[PDB]
Amino acid sequence: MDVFLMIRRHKTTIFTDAKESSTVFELKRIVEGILKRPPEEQRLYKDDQLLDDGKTLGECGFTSQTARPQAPATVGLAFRADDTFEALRIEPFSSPPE
Amino acid sequence: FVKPARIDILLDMPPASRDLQLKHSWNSEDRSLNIFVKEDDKLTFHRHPVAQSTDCIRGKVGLTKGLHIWEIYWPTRQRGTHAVVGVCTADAPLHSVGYQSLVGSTEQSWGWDLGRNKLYHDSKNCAGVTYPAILKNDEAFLVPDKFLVALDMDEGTLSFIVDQQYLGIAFRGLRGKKLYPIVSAVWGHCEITMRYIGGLDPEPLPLMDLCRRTIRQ
Amino acid sequence: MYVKLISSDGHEFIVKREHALTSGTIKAMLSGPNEVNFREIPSHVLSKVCMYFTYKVRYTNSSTEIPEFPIAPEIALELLMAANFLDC
Repeated sequence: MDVFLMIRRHKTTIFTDAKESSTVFELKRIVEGILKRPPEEQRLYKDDQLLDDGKTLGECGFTSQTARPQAPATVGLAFRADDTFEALRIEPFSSPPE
Repeated sequence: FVKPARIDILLDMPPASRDLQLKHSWNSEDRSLNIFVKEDDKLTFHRHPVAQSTDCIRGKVGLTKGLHIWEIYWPTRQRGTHAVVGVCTADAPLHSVGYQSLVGSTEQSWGWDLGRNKLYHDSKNCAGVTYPAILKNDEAFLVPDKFLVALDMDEGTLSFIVDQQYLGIAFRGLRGKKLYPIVSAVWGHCEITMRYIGGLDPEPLPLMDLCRRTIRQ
Repeated sequence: MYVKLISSDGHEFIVKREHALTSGTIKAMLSGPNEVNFREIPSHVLSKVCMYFTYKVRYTNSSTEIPEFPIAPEIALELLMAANFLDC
């Protein structure tokens, strides 16, 4: 029933979990309580696919089997500054020594 | 033949204290009367040179949960025709008239016959199974003086480690039982030492230990 | 509720406070006699560490079979130094 995620924007990464049955809009409310930006100023993605507010996370592809605690699924986030959304930008993490 | 995660990590942790070894040692009050625990060494038992007799002794503590590993020191020249190591319930008989692989002869015990490299459990009704499984042409796998016994009461499995090499799962289906370490011997004057190595709860292991394990690979 | 853990390369990881307490070091830093900055732990290591926090809390408070915590050989050495430093 639970999905574990990383909600990411630029160099910000939020670790949190949500019910697979919960909605994209409900997740935006979670992000609002954390980053203090209203749902309308938010856009959430699964890769390059923009997520619709009324869909459940499950419907978006975030299942308990593909979003585990030890390997959370990633949800992209983009903010809007004055009726204009920034493009989705997530900075990558550093890389191992090789 | 790579040690599963929990076992590897448990074996990298400091060995159980001298006190823990004694708490999990042979039970002088739960033995065949042809065996006696050494007065000068409570971790070792001695078998009287009785002909046509198979004898066992159970450890003091019956295990019901967690991963437990103990070391058995059994001189290779003190084994003879029937040397078996394993676990059993409190009801498994500790003595038998005649020489045989007593441990694993009924549904009450599970054992690895060191000489035949055969796994026995309720052997009166179920044939023994070669172990390690890689053996061919009925060739012998010489188990050295010392080796490890790993009992996982969480997953209900029994396995052995020899020369640091995991030999695979030997038995399954042990969940929900209370099992005691045991061996059946037929060698006159043999002395078997059992040193409890350690125990591990079925909880997430610390990242530090998990990393060292990945590195040791 | 949440705390911010910052990597050497500037990534900010927002995790539940209880989860972060999995680390003895962070626990001590959050007590004293909010944020936590790390001079030598890069994002690819800190991110992995946070996943461990999620893993540890979820499976410690349960009796269901605990799955394996994935650690790629490439990061194992750095992860170890971070785990030792963070005491977890």
